[PDB]
Amino acid sequence: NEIYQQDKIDFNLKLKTDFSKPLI
Amino acid sequence: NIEQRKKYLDITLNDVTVTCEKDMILLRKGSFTASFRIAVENESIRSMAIDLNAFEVELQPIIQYAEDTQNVNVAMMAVVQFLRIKELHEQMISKIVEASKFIRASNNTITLNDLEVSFHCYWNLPSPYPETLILTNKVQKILDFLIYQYGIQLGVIKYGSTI
Amino acid sequence: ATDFVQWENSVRLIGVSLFPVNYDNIEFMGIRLELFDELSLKYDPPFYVILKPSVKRLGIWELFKHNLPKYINIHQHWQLITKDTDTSDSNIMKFANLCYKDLLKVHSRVQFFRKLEGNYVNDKQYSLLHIDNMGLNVSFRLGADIIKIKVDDGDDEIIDCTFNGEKNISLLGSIYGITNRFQS
Repeated sequence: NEIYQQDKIDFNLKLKTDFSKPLI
Repeated sequence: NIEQRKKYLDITLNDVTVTCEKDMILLRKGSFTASFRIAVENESIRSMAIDLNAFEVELQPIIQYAEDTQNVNVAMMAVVQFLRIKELHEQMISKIVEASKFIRASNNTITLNDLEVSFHCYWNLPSPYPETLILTNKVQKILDFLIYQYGIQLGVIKYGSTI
Repeated sequence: ATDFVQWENSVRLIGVSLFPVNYDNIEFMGIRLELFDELSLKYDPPFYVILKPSVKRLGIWELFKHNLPKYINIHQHWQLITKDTDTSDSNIMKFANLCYKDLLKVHSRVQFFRKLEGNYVNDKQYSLLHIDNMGLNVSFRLGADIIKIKVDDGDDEIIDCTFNGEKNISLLGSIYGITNRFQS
């Protein structure tokens, strides 16, 4: 996912969903 | 060497301009103006005042912190980074709208039938680097994973296909 | 014609700036990273990253030297942005702001618990007893109580806390919201 990695940098992107936690 | 140092500083600022007018420092970008006044007794800052001609609400959180802390560093960087991200949002929103059935619903919102995707920049104080938050009125988890897999542009577009 | 220095110093207030460095008839590119100290109301001395022209390819900058703290993943930032292939001015600024963003995060963390020194909180005086270089382990006194916290560097979240040596959960959460959790 190279595109997402670059977008995270450019946009300082923070996803609403935290995939480090369970989705119950 | 004078002229080469300006070259590197022009690169540093890119499309932003800095000007020393009186005891103020003006940050300009196409009619936008952020004025920074600082009082420097001895070799330290004792007070600071900020004035904006636009984005007063969008910048209130970080600008409020900087004034409450006299931190001109966080203040000027926040404006610079804000102007940058806002332009990135416009470009990204435009690319998605033009490349897909998504249509421009507002300054920061795109729509596809009843689906709404909104782009947000918010201040994670005390950081002067705003964070991008992309929200939807349907299934946030599917959108976020698609953005995680394919990036912002393709993630949003592919997400519209799931509706 | 001395307004230039005044103009530059104004630009430098932003915290990130490029500048040329001439050495051995080679023009190095310097990245200046300056942090404002809210306690001293002064700017700390700049950190530096120095780039040297490649002798192998045209238009390629290489990492030559730096003095950033060891908690900054400078080489991971450089590789992720440039791939040792595209070192455009745009990418260098992207690399510079990425290092500066990490510096500010640590700096702000340490400054937070030092600004509380002397201040009164919950009608109790705050005193800082210990803090590591990254501000991830902190011990402070509030009135007659001793609070010890462990912080996650990634999300600035207090993940472990002890109140007078006893496990605590009422103070967990974002690091900068701890001042509003003492009412519990």
